[PDB]
Amino acid sequence: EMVRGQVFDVGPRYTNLSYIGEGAYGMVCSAYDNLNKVRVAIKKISPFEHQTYCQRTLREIKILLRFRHENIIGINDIIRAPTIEQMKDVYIVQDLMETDLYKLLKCQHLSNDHICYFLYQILRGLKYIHSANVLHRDLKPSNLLLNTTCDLKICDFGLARVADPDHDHTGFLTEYVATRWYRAPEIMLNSKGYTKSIDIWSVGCILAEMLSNRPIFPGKHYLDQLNHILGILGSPSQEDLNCIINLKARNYLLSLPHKNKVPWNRLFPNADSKALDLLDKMLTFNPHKRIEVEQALAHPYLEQYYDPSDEPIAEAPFKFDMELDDLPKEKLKELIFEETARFQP
Amino acid sequence: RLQERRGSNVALMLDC
Repeated sequence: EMVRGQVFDVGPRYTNLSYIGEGAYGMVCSAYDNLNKVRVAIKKISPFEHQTYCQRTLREIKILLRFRHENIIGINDIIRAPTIEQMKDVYIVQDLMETDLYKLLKCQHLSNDHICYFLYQILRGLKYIHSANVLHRDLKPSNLLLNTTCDLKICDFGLARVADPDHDHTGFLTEYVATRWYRAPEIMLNSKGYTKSIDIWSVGCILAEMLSNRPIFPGKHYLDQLNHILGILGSPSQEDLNCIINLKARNYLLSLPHKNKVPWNRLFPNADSKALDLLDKMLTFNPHKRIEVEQALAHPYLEQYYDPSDEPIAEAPFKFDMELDDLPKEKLKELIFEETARFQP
Repeated sequence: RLQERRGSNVALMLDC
């Protein structure tokens, strides 16, 4: 109970509180689970004054509680106050993970064997997420946790949405995110109607980054982002322009100077040819032509790991997304109180 | 380890 600043009262069960690396929800500590007798990871949350911090906290919890997969971080426990009135913070306990792809890419050159195995786990976890009818929407290196034995786990589902046809709102681009380098081009061109393919695009960016230790599209803003993308893929074909339904976005693209495609083998001369063929299918401008998670796993680059007899899917896909925008924070704090109930005495 | 399960012996190490 002592981390730079405030009350991190994770009760008697958790002690030996060390300080870890920032996630997105706030202060994160490591600790000893005196019940399961193992070190864990603990995240402190306090989002009740903000409608959106509440939305993200509730999404993350509703989804992670219902997912169970080797390549997806789980929630081991949730610590919160006895009554909805005393509840101001929320501690989410999860498996302690040694590092993440973001840290690793800053210090290590990944052999093709590492790249192959990391990419396979990312997709195996994604296959499960998508089989549940969920879009992660914010895949990036720091959201890919790893242990010392290279076991990988996807985390941070605060921005995830159920692919609910009957409703999907505008304003995702306007959300605060630590980085937009992994966002698919349709996110900057159409106002909504995003599909599972935005997650495959993010994975393609991560694969590219594993191949050279540098982000492939590091724009400094939406306009710059799209320019980096078009600078490598080349100007969209008339056929590609057909997937952009927004009038101003389509006019914006036709006002941009023509650009040729830069061959993948020119950007990544030392990369495995099969990895590049797969990269090309993931970083396809047109969302409909982009490779699907299941076809991706079946790609030749991942042949030594593909095994559909050992790649779990959700038994029951979520069919509806939650009306959390038209809901005042008080009703969110409320729902957050109900969802965390299963962990109270 | 998922990797052993797949029959991969390559000792994949991390430096950080």
